[PDB]
Amino acid sequence: QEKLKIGVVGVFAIGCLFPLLSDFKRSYPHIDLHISTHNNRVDPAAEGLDYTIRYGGGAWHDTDAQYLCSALMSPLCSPTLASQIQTPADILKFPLLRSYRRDEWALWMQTVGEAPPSPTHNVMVFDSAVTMLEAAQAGMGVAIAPVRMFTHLLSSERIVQPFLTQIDLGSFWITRLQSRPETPAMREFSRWLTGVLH
Amino acid sequence: QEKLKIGVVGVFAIGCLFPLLSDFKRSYPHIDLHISTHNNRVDPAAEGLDYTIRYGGGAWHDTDAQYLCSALMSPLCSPTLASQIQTPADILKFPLLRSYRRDEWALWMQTVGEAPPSPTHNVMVFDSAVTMLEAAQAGMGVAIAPVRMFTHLLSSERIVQPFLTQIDLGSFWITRLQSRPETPAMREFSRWLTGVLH
Repeated sequence: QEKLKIGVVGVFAIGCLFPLLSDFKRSYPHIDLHISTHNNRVDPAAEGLDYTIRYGGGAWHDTDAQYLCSALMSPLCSPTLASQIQTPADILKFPLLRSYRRDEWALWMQTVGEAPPSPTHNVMVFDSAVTMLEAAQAGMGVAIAPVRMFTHLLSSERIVQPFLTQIDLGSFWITRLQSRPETPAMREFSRWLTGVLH
Repeated sequence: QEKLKIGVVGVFAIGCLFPLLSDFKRSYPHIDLHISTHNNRVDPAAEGLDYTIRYGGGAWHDTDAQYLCSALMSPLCSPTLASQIQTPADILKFPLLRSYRRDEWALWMQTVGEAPPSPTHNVMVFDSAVTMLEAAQAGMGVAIAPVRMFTHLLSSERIVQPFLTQIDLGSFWITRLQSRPETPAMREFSRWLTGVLH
């Protein structure tokens, strides 16, 4: 077996990669895949990773970065909250849930023609979109995250997307440190993943 | 308003703290609470936190640590997986899901009188118990995590605890850097939380 160690941002692992892993095993049985998750804030050298699947803009320095897929973001909330939401302004009836990035809600609101939320607005901050959406399901507030990573919650009707407008503040990328040697197994995994996504 | 900034381990935020936050607001309306989540691997100084709610043994150096509650761990899996699990050995029909700690499964199995899982066993590693349990619900494998933090999944029947045996590899603690000044709002929040838990 050829070892491959991969650190995957949690939202991507649950929303995309995990369901597809048996297909990787089908195509490449000879690969010993060591999967670990992170919250997008990761040090691949320290963790001894071969690849890192992450969210961002693709321009990490001294990194070989390959595009996986888009991660368009939109408001997401429980059906109970959604019942009280008709216009974008109605989102402000409730606390906002955001990631460590400070601009998500300002940008989305601006795109839909609203003013920025009051600097006084009740806001909760999440290291992980997976945790954010757990809070959202429980009606803790309105989340903003990559819609396609929560198809499972949308289809099962645990979360609703009240508005069509989406924003791009990053995509999903797979990255190798340029100081890290690219192996046969790495090339094969990269080929499989960018391939199965298309 | 008095500002209070708190970084909370995700599993505790979803499984315990979030449901209780309106009760804090009832008792202490004058507090401006800034909640953020982390994956238990956090630097409170860098993040400028007042308090950190975390999982561990209570003996962080140069930290004032206060015990919140126990976090006994047991195997957790989907009903479909559980249907194929009668004895602890049956867990090994499926991949194991673990945290960054390397000893959880060895310890639990040893406690129930089994041998350690093969060093060859399919294992997936999670920065966050919240993400682990999402994977577990989807039948990706059998998780091990703090049972009382997933009452929501147990009650709704999305996850099952097949065995009664639990282990203690850590509890939940609230910690302040000794170099960080203890404020009025901090004392009041600490008092409320240790209080509402009892």
